[PDB]
Amino acid sequence: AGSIPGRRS
Amino acid sequence: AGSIPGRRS
Amino acid sequence: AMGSMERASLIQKAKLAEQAERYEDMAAFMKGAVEKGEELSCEERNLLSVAYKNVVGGQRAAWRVLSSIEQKSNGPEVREYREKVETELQGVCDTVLGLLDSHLIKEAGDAESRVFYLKMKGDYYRYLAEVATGDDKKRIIDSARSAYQEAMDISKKEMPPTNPIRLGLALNFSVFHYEIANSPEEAISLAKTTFDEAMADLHTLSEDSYKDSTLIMQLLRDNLTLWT
Amino acid sequence: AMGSMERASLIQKAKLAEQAERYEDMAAFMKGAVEKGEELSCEERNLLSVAYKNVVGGQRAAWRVLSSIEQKSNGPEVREYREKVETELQGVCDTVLGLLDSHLIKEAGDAESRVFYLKMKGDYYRYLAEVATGDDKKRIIDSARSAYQEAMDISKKEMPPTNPIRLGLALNFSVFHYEIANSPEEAISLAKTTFDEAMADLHTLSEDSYKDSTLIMQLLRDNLTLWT
Ligand SMILES: *Cc1ccc(S(=O)(=O)N2CCC[C@@H]2C)cc1
Ligand SMILES: *Cc1ccc(S(=O)(=O)N2CCC[C@@H]2C)cc1
Ligand SMILES: [Cl-]
Ligand SMILES: [Cl-]
Ligand SMILES: [Mg+2]
Ligand SMILES: [Mg+2]
Repeated sequence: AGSIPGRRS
Repeated sequence: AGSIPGRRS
Repeated sequence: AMGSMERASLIQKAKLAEQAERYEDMAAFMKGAVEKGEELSCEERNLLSVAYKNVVGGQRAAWRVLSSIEQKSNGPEVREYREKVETELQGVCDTVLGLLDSHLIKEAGDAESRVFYLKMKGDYYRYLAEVATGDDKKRIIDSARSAYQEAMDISKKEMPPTNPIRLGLALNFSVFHYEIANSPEEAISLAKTTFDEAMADLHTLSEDSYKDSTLIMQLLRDNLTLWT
Repeated sequence: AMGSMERASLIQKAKLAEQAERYEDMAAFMKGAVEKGEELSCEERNLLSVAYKNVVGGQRAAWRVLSSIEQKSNGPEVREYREKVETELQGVCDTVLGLLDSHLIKEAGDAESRVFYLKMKGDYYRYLAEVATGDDKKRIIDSARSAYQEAMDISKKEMPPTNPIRLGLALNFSVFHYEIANSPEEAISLAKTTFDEAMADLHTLSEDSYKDSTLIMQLLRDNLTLWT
């Protein structure tokens, strides 16, 4: 399960 | 120019 | 440690450290900027969160490697080194939590800032819960839950269902339910309701806002696909 | 810092740190192991080199990002932060050089160990030369050259032309000629002669030794393709 990344990739 | 890596990949 | 450097110089150096992939430095610059005592702008809040998420993310990945080796082994070295990484991780989480408590949350009045900081508070207690086993593991889980719940209550009152902070909060709270709280049905229900309510509000968005909201909705869908 | 930990525990923890991609910890464990004062086995020498090459490699990548930003800009912040990363990089190189000088090289009598440590000495002076601009940049370049040359002289007398240490030494010395010493023709000549002499000795090798030697010969070829 993935949580949110901090930046648009 | 690449130098040597430390481990076989 | 950063008390003699100007706030604006700390912010500029945090941006350079991100570019150089020096996330420990980035976190130290942003800690110094928070400790100047002024509120953070939206971009500065993102710099603070990116820095610490990268530092703790690397610690978590290392802790998981070591914990797996330790579980397979069951001398003292693997446990000792897992404990060392664990203590370092806990220290970083305690540092971030301390910044939020002194005094970012109490000064955050707008919904966008208050929800962002309470989401961070939930996330860093969740990372503490991932390694907890002692007399306070239940209490750490409740602290994460309480922070996420307050953030959810404000977000549902004050932000549209496509707002990226609202979406990322819901994503991370659903991960908390699935991975920490042993509540997979609550995780699935939250992810589905969040996705559906965002879908119904996409028509209101510009092209750039659409791209941001649909990116997070895809993460919700990816989890639902893994969980169902 | 590691004086109270057993040598064998430092070695075991360096191996765990590599698995966890904790290269700063790995380097500190291997520094502690060297400082026990005993000679290093082949595998321990590789642990020491892997740890520091990863630490300095990340510093070099960050220094290059910052140096590029600084050159494009030409306030004090980009230069100040490039200088901070540069000083940290120099400190790591000085630490490794100090371990080699106190006392790994002087105790290394077998060709495999002595060549390996002198190659390391050339490499860490080369990393110092990459950032040098002052009164001693010429002197740092000569120190790298001298270490690589002594290693080359021993390797040509004592090791077959397919030996992986001999090949990696020649590869890195050729990079020194091309990138540091402004001697691209010497770099190309060394890479070509090394490749050709290894090719002619491949018939003597087992399958596993063949794989190791041909892997490095491909790196020599990749550089020759970039340089010609
Ligand atoms: C928790 C959180 C953090 C950042 C964002 S964002 O800045 O709007 N962003 C970054 C990548 C995904 C999303 C679009 C949202 C929530
Ligand atoms: C300088 C150097 C370092 C390591 C080696 S190796 O251990 O024999 N190895 C690792 C990858 C390439 C090569 C096969 C050789 C030279
Ligand atoms: Cl306020
Ligand atoms: Cl000896
Ligand atoms: Mg513990
Ligand atoms: Mg300098």
